[PDB]
Amino acid sequence: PVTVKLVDSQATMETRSLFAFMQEQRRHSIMFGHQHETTQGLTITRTDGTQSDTFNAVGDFAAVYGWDTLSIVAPKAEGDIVAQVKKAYARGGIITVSSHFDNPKTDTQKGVWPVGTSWDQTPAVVDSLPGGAYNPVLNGYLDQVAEWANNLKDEQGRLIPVIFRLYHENTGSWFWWGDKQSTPEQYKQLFRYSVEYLRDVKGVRNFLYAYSPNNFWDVTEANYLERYPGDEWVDVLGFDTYGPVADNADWFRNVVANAALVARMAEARGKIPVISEIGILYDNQWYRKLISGLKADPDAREIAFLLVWTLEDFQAFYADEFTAFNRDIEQVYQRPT
Ligand SMILES: [Zn+2]
Ligand SMILES: [Zn+2]
Ligand SMILES: [Zn+2]
Ligand SMILES: [Zn+2]
Repeated sequence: PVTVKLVDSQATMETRSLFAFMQEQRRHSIMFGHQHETTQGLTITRTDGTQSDTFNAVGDFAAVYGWDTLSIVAPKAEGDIVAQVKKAYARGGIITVSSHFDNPKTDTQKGVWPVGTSWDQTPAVVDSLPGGAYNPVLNGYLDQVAEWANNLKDEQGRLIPVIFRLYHENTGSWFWWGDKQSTPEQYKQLFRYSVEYLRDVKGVRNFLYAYSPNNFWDVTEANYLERYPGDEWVDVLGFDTYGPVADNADWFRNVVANAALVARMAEARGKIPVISEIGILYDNQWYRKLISGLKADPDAREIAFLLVWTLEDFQAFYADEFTAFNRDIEQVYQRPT
């Protein structure tokens, strides 16, 4: 038995166990995650959740399965993922979903990309908080996320835990919830309001909440804290980083530095540190550089997982003793808390 302190104090036993699992596991390995693991790939023949490019490359699925709200909120352009999530959970996999919400202020104007999508930079934070004219639009997205979460059940009728990552890459201005679109306080309010709405207004009990700004080039706790929603509102501390295919030594050092920072903060705050999104012509030493850099650092090695969004390189990463794929993780959801 271990005691866990989550954002949702009434979270299900399996959700609590998932958090406890990562707390233990994170100092013994780094789980491999992949966005659209069993629903998109260059080598798969079925998108039913039974195949993955990862499995075809190394003989096992990723341990962490990433999906986003383009599979949950209308119009669900990426299609539903309930069945694929259930298949992944049945294998003992871990599920994470990131919000990719349309712009609440302009979503009825869709036609010419990127109008009305996440990529429509029209500031929409101020007008979507309570009091704002587009608060009902944002609430409609959150209603759909909650209904989906509330009915996401396994074969015994129990809820499937999900690591829900809200308003990522918020320290850049390419999304409507970005740093040119809101003051730090307004962004914190958007995050907090959304968590509160899901947890308290809609009763979601199977979510862990993740925060994930971009990598910082000035790697300080003060910089990460500027738009941080707060320890009462975040369970998972991550970050997103995309680098160059060539001459990337500096970028890899920055990956390690940001992972070390969130790892140290996570230990101080009782959170789970992760690399929420990492990605990039080809670099056939990319994965070897990634795992070697991370595991050599005493803080960065403590991240629970890294999620990616050349075959020999990846096979070496899989063979590394510190990486963990789906069959390498056990007893994730029935740990006593
Ligand atoms: Zn241990
Ligand atoms: Zn997607
Ligand atoms: Zn992200
Ligand atoms: Zn900026």
